[PDB]
Amino acid sequence: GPVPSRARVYTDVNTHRPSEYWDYESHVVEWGNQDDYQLVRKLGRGKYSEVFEAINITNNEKVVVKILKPVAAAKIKREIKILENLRGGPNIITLADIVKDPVSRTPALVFEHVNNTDFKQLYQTLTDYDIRFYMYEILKALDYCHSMGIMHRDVKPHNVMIDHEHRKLRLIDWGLAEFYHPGQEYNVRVASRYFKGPELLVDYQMYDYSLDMWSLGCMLASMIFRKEPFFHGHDNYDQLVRIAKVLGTEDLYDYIDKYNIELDPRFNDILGRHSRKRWERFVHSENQHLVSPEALDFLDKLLRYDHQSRLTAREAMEHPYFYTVVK
Ligand SMILES: CO/N=C1/NC(=O)C(Cc2ccc3ncccc3c2)=[SH]1
Repeated sequence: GPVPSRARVYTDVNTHRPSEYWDYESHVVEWGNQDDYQLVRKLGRGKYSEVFEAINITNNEKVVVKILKPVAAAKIKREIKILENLRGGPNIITLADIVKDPVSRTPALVFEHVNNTDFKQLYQTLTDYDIRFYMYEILKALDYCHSMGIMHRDVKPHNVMIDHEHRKLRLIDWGLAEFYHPGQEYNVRVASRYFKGPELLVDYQMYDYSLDMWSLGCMLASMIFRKEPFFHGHDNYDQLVRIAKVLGTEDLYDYIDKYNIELDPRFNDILGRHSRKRWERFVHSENQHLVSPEALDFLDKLLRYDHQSRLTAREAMEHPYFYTVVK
């Protein structure tokens, strides 16, 4: 069957920790007071939660209240434990409180409010310097969570709140996040279609932090080439075909060979044969200002089929693409 794989960094971070750190099921929640928060307006709804803008009446500060639905069940404890483990980390959303919602009867997470500018309006209007600056800020969050033994598993533009006026960024929505344990097989039904790594698309379960680096690569490609999204699949199968039209089929078949993966036979009639395209094929008069040799070299090292071959978050922070960003 498939050959096993391990992360090449932060491999055994959880194994050395007391079970209290990663055994989220045994965690005991410290409940705050629901009366401290007044709901102001509904912001949105996910498949597992409802999100509201609210006011913390004990300091008149704006907050966000995420009311979890029952569908989460046992997974609610995992999100709370991850948020508490990561609290204070660079560019990680701050969990301010956990209260019991009176109406729902399920847990409500209270977060610091970020005055965000919508990604459809924003991440496609940034200058070359701002793409580099915000990417560097997202990498600080990813290196922190990976160093803490956690994979986000849902990196995408909707999950990055940016206050552009204040040049501040937060990585949010830790509801799919998981603790990395070497040798563990994980669910491949994570991340959003356009940001799913090839390991998810070929049903390889022993993935790691490097999944977040593929998703980050997809975001970078969309910003530098001004294409939303970069890999525009119609479903999870066509998603892999879209990737193969760019990266080629030979390196895809080499990846499947290396990990001894059984590729779903439905790919035999749709993948075709493709060669890797040079990154300059995606450059045009509208996006040429955002493209440099350093941006293309960086993107090339994130968008690799072999998850073990992608840059780690710390290696990405060392890349020349970021030499122009004030540190
Ligand atoms: C389906 O989105 N579920 C979420 N998960 C989070 O962690 C959120 C956190 C968050 C944190 C700060 C915000 N600030 C303003 C608007 C939305 C904000 C959202 S929303």
